[PDB]
This record gives sequence, structure tokens and C-alpha cells, in this order.
Amino acid sequence: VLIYSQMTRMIDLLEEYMVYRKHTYMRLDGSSKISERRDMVADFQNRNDIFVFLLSTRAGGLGINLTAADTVIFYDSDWNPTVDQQAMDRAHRLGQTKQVTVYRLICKGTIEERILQRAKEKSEIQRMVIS
Amino acid sequence: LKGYQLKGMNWLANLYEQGINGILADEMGLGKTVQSIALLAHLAERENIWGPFLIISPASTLNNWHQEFTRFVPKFKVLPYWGNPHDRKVIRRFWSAPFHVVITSYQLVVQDVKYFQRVKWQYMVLDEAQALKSSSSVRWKILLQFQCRNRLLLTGTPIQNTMAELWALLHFIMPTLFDSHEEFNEWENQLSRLHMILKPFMLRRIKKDVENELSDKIEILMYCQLTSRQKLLYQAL
Amino acid sequence: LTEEMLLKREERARKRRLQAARRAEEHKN
Ligand SMILES: Nc1ncnc2c1ncn2[C@@H]1O[C@H](COP(=O)(O)OP(=O)(O)O)[C@@H](O)[C@H]1O
Repeated sequence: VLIYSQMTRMIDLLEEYMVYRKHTYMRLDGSSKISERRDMVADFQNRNDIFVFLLSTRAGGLGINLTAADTVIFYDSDWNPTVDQQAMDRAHRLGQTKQVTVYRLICKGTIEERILQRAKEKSEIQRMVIS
Repeated sequence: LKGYQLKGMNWLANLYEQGINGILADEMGLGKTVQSIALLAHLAERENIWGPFLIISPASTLNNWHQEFTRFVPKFKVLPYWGNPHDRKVIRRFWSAPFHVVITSYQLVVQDVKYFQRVKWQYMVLDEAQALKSSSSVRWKILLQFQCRNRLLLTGTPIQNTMAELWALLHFIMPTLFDSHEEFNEWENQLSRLHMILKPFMLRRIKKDVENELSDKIEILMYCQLTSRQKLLYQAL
Repeated sequence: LTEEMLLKREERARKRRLQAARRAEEHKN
């Protein structure tokens, strides 16, 4: 599984949780070095153990090609779509041989439904300019 | 390689000889590196052995680029420009041959302008290319100025925002053909004008035109009941 | 008496590509 979040502070909370429940996990905030990104990626591919990967949509994901993921979770959504669409497809790609499932986590009546409504309104505008 | 990639490669070769810049705007996962690494093998006329290609990209992609050349087309040697200032300098100085292709972070190309500009990068790849979607960016203001012949954009999803951001990508592809972002409103029927502008220099897919045997996503909107401590703080806000 | 730079030139020339290639293989992982 991949987990995406938009606050490095929330990736710290998610790390403290995945440490605590003894999951095995690995993280790539925008503070990680290029050599570290290449290490974490090549260790999430090729290996049977690491259960979960922690990412940001605007740094951790960019063209990073995690074909070893079976599933994707959004702990956050951006005010623009496309970043989420890329974030899914950084797992959902021709190098897989598998079923794909994607999850978004949202709180009713809060503020995240405005983000989803702007994301839907934008996604509808964004379809017609392509097809 | 595969048929849609090979069509994209003859399309690329046609635009390359015609002197036309363009977008390989195929869906994410259909394979824009594999659909463009073959340029060095297909454009075989030694131009690409006498002078360099270069790749402009976001830092995380410096993973696969320096790997993929070595397994898809190892005929062409590669020298990335990332890591410490002194270490990248010790790689770079001797470009003043092994330099068939060079791979780069946007946040390095936006700084080291002179030291890229002094070398004649013949043909350009620019990658995860939504990064150039604003003309207010110091990236866009700088990246217009490198004297390459052909510019190729690898948009993981093209375009898809407000009209100034359409203009910002388009006016990087063509420095001519377009007058202003204010007038470009006129360049239902305006969608057909955008399509007839884009058709000769952007490719398209939808994954089902390639992926006969790979799954569609199941996508779950999972709602959550926020807790007591959340309601207390949310109500206080 | 005049070719004497060559035995200095070669020692630097072999260093250039070696150190650039060494750094370009810190880029392995
Ligand atoms: N024949 C192939 N063999 C292996 N991988 C391939 C092949 N054709 C395409 N790919 C995949 O396509 C992607 C290369 O293009 P890339 O820029 O990384 O993806 P994208 O199209 O999403 O922007 C990689 O995931 C690569 O593994």
C-alpha cells in the first residue's frame, strides 16, 4: 500500500503510528535527498516485506513508478485534481500485473467536502478540454 | 517496445525533421520515458553522438532516468547533474564523446543558467511537465532561453487548468503562433479551436487504447466520522 | 627537453574521467 498526505507534520503522525503498530514502513517527504529517494524506491520494489510507503503528492510521488504497490490511500486531497490522478498512476501503470484499489479518506460536513466539490467541479472542466 | 509507442516514435521523427515542438501527452503509466529514450536509436544520423540531448525534470524522477538508459538503450552514455555543488561541478567541467545525454533537477537548471547555456543542447526533454504551467514562474522565464532546436514535453496529464496556464505551456512549445493570453480566449466552438491547434503537436490515448489486459481502478470515497476532540476544536474554529 | 609536459598531462587526463565516473556511480543507489 501507498499512503499520500500533504503535511510533513501529518507524515510524522503517520510514521509514529506505523512505528507503533509495528507495520514496517518507509517515507519520502520533500526534505529527503535525491540519493535517499532512489534508495527507498529501489527497496520498496524488489523486496517482499515493506508493507506501506508514505508520500506527498507534490514531491514524494513525481514520476516515481512504485509498481510493487497493490493499493493507494489518500489521507489528503489537493485543491487541484491531476496531482491525485498522477499519485494513483505512480502505482497504476503498465509494469503492474494486478487488480488496483484506491481509497480517499474524508470527514463529512467539515471542509474536505469543499475540497472534493472544487475537485469535482475542476475534474468536469478538465475532462472537456481533453475529450 | 509496443505499437502505440512505435506510432509515437514515427510521429516524433516526422516532427523532429519538420522542426516542430510537441507534447507526448499520453496517460500516466503508458510510458513517456520508453516512448522517448528510443529517439537516440531512431534518429541514428550521428547528430546525437556529436552533440547532447538533455532532460529537465522534478528531483524524484532522477531515480528512473539514470537507470532506464542503461537497460533500454545502453548505446548512449549518461552523466546526471544532481548531488553536491562540488561533485556536480567535477562531473560537468569536462563538457567544455561521453555526453550523449544529461539528466537534471528543475531547482538546479533554474540556478546554473550560464553553465547550461554555454553548451549547445541540441534537443530537449522536459518532464512531469505541468511544472511549467505558469508564466510568472522563474522556471518558465529561464527555460524559454536554451537554444535547442526541438522541445518535447512529457506531460503526465497535459493542461487541465485556467487559460493563462494553457498559454504558459503552449508559449513554451511555440514562441510564435500565439499573440497573448488575453486574446487566446478566441484561440462551445473555442474547444474545437484548441483541439485543431493541439492535434498537429500533441498525442492522446486513454489507457483502454493500449491496456486490453490490465485492471481499471476500483475507487472508494471513504467517509469518516470525526471524533469528540475533532468536533470540539472544529466548532471552536 | 620540450615534450616534458606529456608525462604530467596524461596523469591529470586519466583522473578527469575516473573521478567524474566515480561520482556518476554514487548515482547508482
Ligand atoms: N516495455 C516496457 N518494459 C518495461 N517497462 C515499460 C515498458 N514500456 C513502458 N514501460 C513503463 O513506462 C514507464 C516509463 O515512462 P514514465 O515517464 O516513467 O511513465 P509515465 O508515462 O507515467 O509518465 C515506466 O513505468 C516503465 O516501467
